[PDB]
Amino acid sequence: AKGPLQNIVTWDEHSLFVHGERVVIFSGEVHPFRLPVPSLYLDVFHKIKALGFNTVSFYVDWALLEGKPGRFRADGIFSLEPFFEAATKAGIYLLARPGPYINAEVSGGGFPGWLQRVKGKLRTDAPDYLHATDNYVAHIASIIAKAQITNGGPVILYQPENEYSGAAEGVLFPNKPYMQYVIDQARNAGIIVPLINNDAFPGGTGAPGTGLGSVDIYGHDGYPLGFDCAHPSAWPDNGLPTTWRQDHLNISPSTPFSLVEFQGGAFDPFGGWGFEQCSALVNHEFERVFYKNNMAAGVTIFNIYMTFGGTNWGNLGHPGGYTSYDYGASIREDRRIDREKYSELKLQGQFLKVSPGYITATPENATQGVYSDSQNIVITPLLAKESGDFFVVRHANYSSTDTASYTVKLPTSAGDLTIPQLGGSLTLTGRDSKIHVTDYPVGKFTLLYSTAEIFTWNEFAEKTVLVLYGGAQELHEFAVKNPFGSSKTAKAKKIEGSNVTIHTTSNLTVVLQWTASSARQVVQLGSLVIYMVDRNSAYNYWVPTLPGSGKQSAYGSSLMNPDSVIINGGYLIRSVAIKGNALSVQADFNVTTPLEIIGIPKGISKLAVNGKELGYSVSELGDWIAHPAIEIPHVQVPELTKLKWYKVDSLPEIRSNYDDSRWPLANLRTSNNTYAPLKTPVSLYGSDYGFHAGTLLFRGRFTARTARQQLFLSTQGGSAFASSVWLNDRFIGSFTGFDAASAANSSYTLDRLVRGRRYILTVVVDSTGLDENWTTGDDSMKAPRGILDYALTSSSGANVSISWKLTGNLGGEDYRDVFRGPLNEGGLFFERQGFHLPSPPLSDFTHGPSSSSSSSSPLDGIAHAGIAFYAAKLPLHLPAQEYDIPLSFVFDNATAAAPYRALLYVNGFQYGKYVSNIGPQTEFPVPEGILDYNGDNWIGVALWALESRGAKVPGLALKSKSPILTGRERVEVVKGPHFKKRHGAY
Ligand SMILES: *[C@@H]1O[C@H](CO)[C@@H](O[C@@H]2O[C@H](CO)[C@@H](O[C@@H]3O[C@H](CO[C@H]4O[C@H](CO[C@H]5O[C@H](CO)[C@@H](O)[C@H](O)[C@@H]5O[C@H]5O[C@H](CO)[C@@H](O)[C@H](O)[C@@H]5O)[C@@H](O)[C@H](O[C@H]5O[C@H](CO)[C@@H](O)[C@H](O)[C@@H]5O)[C@@H]4O)[C@@H](O)[C@H](O[C@H]4O[C@H](CO)[C@@H](O)[C@H](O)[C@@H]4O[C@H]4O[C@H](CO)[C@@H](O)[C@H](O)[C@@H]4O[C@H]4O[C@H](CO)[C@@H](O)[C@H](O[C@H]5O[C@H](CO)[C@@H](O)[C@H](O[C@H]6O[C@H](CO)[C@@H](O)[C@H](O)[C@H]6O)[C@H]5O)[C@@H]4O)[C@@H]3O)[C@H](O)[C@H]2NC(C)=O)[C@H](O)[C@H]1NC(C)=O
Ligand SMILES: *[C@@H]1O[C@H](CO)[C@@H](O[C@@H]2O[C@H](CO)[C@@H](O[C@@H]3O[C@H](CO[C@H]4O[C@H](CO)[C@@H](O)[C@H](O[C@H]5O[C@H](CO)[C@@H](O)[C@H](O)[C@@H]5O[C@H]5O[C@H](CO)[C@@H](O)[C@H](O)[C@@H]5O)[C@@H]4O)[C@@H](O)[C@H](O[C@H]4O[C@H](CO)[C@@H](O)[C@H](O)[C@@H]4O)[C@@H]3O)[C@H](O)[C@H]2NC(C)=O)[C@H](O)[C@H]1NC(C)=O
Ligand SMILES: *[C@@H]1O[C@H](CO)[C@@H](O[C@@H]2O[C@H](CO)[C@@H](O)[C@H](O)[C@H]2NC(C)=O)[C@H](O)[C@H]1NC(C)=O
Ligand SMILES: *[C@@H]1O[C@H](CO)[C@@H](O)[C@H](O)[C@H]1NC(C)=O
Ligand SMILES: *[C@@H]1O[C@H](CO)[C@@H](O)[C@H](O)[C@H]1NC(C)=O
Repeated sequence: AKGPLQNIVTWDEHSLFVHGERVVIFSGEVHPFRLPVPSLYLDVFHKIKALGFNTVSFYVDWALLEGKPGRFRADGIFSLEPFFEAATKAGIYLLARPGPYINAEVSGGGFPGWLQRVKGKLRTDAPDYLHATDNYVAHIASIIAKAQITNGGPVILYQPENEYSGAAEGVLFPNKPYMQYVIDQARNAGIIVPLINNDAFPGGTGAPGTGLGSVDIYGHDGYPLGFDCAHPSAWPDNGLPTTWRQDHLNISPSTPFSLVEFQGGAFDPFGGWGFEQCSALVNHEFERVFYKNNMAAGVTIFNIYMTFGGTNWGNLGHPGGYTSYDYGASIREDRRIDREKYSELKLQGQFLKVSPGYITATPENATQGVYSDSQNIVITPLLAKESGDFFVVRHANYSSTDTASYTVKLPTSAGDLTIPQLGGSLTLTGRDSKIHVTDYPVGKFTLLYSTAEIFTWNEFAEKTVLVLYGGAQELHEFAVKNPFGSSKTAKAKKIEGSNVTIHTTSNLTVVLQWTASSARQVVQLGSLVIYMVDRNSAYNYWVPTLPGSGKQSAYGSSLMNPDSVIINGGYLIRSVAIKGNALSVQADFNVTTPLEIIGIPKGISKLAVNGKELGYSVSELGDWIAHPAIEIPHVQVPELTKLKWYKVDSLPEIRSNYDDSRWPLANLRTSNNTYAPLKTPVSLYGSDYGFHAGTLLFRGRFTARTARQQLFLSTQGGSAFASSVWLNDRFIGSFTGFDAASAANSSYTLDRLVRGRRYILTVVVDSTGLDENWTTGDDSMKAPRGILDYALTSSSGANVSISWKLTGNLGGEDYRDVFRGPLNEGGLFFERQGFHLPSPPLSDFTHGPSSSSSSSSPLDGIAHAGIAFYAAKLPLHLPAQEYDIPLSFVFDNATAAAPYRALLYVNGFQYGKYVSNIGPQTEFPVPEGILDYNGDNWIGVALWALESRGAKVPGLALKSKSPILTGRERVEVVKGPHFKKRHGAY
């Protein structure tokens, strides 16, 4: 760490500077590879920009971009260019986090499965590991380098590595040569923006001052609330972080206090609680108490992990999670922004971006009974000589759901005051926290104090507007230094409301008291207009920024205090633009509402909403009240059970005529897997043969020595895997799986054999992904998939040899679907043939009447253990131009039903792994873009019946959410290749 390499993005003890402007970086985490629809990145960026955020943080997943060693590929849905372009179009900057290790609840933590064949320890300077990363970093860091702000792009910060924060016993840590090699790779590829790290906790690793391997800005992470979604109302003792200001001063006082990942939800395992329960844990209450507690410590680079989670499509996830990555985040997996936590987060983002005095105020120790007589609240001051103070108030027991009555005694430029000055008590209701301010600048005006929270303010050409809010029934008071200019006759004017009271002192400080309610109060003081609302009304206000000019026009006039228009109403305001005398608004509506526009730019006299001009009413304050057309239609979608379903056997391997001459031989007598030394005479680890994704199959030949033999089989597929075994066409048994099992020891009897005859065992082993590698020196990502051990013995105890063949996805690292990437397909027969792709060869399938013995529907299923694949055309004709209509596939989980596993495919993309006996996911959202809302789709369901009774899907339906009338940019269908007969398939 030796200072900035450029002068566009710089820093000091208090903040980043971008183009010379101090800024609070308020960022949301988005992972481009979890939303493979390029034209929807702008939708999510619009939703994050509207929170008041200025930045997005993103991972890149190496395993998707270098599935074949030596062949980096970031094209099509894997290109970052549409992601960068959308950031520029939205006016969002980016923190790039390309790893190589990212963790991220993705398969291998980002490491491609061929790292199982690297002997050295991962995330160390073992040269076989280091040099295995070089091609990926050279390519991805040069892509990121071109997108830097120094080249006119959105990238302002780069993170090397990920939570490099401790190691296994005996392993060098921190390994400074390792850390510096990782930095050098990025610098050598042209990264010149500052480097920021993300220590898992405040351990000091890589901080400035630590020499070799140090980054520019020390960052760390925090997930205090934890992940016990089992008990969403429980906030445990000592869960609130109380040491981070002092830890920051101890570790890196020269750089901004940075939380590079702060909890925005929780992951959820197989057999978990579901993301709705996680969103109830990490809810709006969590945000206002815990996020304001980070403001109490002066955070000025603050990223919320996750803000939009997306989906672990195409097997990209790790075994510790399932298909959904909704995360309980403020933006749902289907991109809806109806959770209350979204609107609460917007209040916080909009506050910070108009409050530059927050940056240079000094956070001090938390206090009790100092800034209030009350001991039942804790107050943390951020103090400044003249630029304004901030006071973060919480219950002393941070978990408390009680209501507290209090007053405060705060320092001001007019001396210390007990507030309310006009009588009465403030209220702090359960799991709330507030920021009170003193000497807060509002343009030319100054708030001597305010107990109500600030949503936004701006100086418009004819008035200054300030929007303040409280929770309902809270009494609040604020005071404005003489707002009347040289006038010694001017007075306050009540415009709306009958609750606000106003008292003016001899020096013309105006003191206003009001009790928040659903009825807005509005008072005009000179050219200052204050709108006083309750919190639930403030949730519906928006502050879109007015564009500048040129390529960077969407970044507006500045990052802090930008030129803006204030809009009351709407489910989303995406943007505003001026053209001539017209203000054009892009907006989404999920319910009817008026729109009230506050702060009309000079010279503008026309209004348009989503391209349609409309009139408006003008208020005495010059606000516009408009009533755009909002029709929310009934939507009908096709019944999946009435589609024309086609079926194909996807376990032809067990039929006596099956030829496996094309299958890879499992004949490697040694392995480079140093984490799981071989127990078997040949490797039966998928990754040793190039198979890293999805289900594996093994075929073991033996000659019977006795009529009865005993088979021991140890399989490993990752948490919640399963495995099934046949002897020729005879079902032997399944390990049916559970949340806590990543491997299984099974024992089976192979009876009634003909001595001297050859038999073939077919063993199917699912994989739920490769494990993460969070502890350096513990090569846990190298945990293999397949058969760990076996023993076949005759009835006299003799050992019986087995010779093996195996497969995963056809081609292995020479994977067949370059468009959908290296992990989308597993090894099941239908996948290997490409039968999951659009327009499959229906002559290879069967069709027959549902509920008949010739049924080809997944609703009728199969009457024996085995695996079938079902395909159907799903035409959709929905009004996607005008409406955002989220669609999802829902499986009915019938309590008494034989266990099965299913895979969901939509136009060739795998969009769901359903595990009927483990759960918890039953609803599988699929985005527009992957689905064609005005054309033919192909839907696929694989059904793996684990028990000899067989299985069926009890119910399968397409579900829609309420249509949202939308002003988004149009969604283009992703052009995934259709089926084509594969040469060399088996
Ligand atoms: C449809 O519908 C249906 C109905 O009808 C449904 O179903 C269902 O389902 C469910 C769910 O899935 C289920 O339940 C489940 O179950 C399961 C199973 O059970 C069974 O088994 C068991 C076990 O066993 C074993 O073990 C033992 C001892 O060990 C023994 O004894 C035995 O033998 C066995 O053993 C074997 O195995 C093993 C394994 O492999 C081994 O080890 C050994 O050696 C051998 O091998 C048992 O126990 C049980 O039992 C019991 O029960 C029974 C009944 O069944 C009975 O009979 C008995 O007696 C007794 O009683 C059985 O058997 C299980 O597992 C589970 O459990 C859970 O849960 C509960 C509650 O609920 C509890 O209690 C427990 O404890 C557990 O827990 C857990 O989980 C939860 C949830 O999630 C939580 O909350 C908690 O906390 C815990 O957790 C943990 O674990 C897990 C696993 O388990 C995981 O996952 C986790 O983790 C994760 O997470 C966390 C958060 O929280 C985090 O933190 C972590 O992380 C980490 O990591 C990362 C990365 O990776 C990093 O980064 C970071 O940093 C950190 O953080 C993660 O990982 C934790 O760990 C349950 O129970 C049931 O069953 C069913 N039912 C029927 C009727 O079926 C379905 O689901 C539906 N579907 C849909 C689609 O929806
Ligand atoms: C169209 O899109 C809009 C978004 O633009 C969607 O609107 C959102 O819809 C969601 C879902 O319904 C709403 O969230 C849920 O809100 C309910 C209702 O509570 C909220 O509103 C009432 C007013 O109607 C407030 O009084 C509530 O605030 C009190 O309670 C909360 C605790 O629930 C507390 O934190 C507050 O401080 C406040 O407490 C004060 O009053 C209470 C009650 O008297 C008093 O006891 C206390 O002492 C204080 O005085 C709150 O703002 C809420 O019940 C739901 O929560 C429960 O579920 C979630 C899990 O989902 C848990 O996290 C939570 O802990 C509860 O168990 C939700 O929060 C959301 O507010 C709403 N947003 C807006 C902008 O309207 C529409 O749904 C979309 N429509 C369609 C058709 O698509
Ligand atoms: C801090 O406040 C919380 C919330 O009021 C308290 O947690 C309650 O604790 C009681 C007694 O253990 C439980 O029966 C309730 O279920 C809890 N409620 C919640 C929502 O979790 C807590 O005890 C207080 N802790 C301190 C240290 O006094
Ligand atoms: C095992 O590692 C050696 C280097 O010692 C390398 O030559 C070989 O290619 C590796 N095997 C596999 C199949 O990757
Ligand atoms: C399987 O048994 C072996 C002993 O041969 C043991 O080492 C291993 O832990 C067992 N695995 C599981 C999942 O029980």
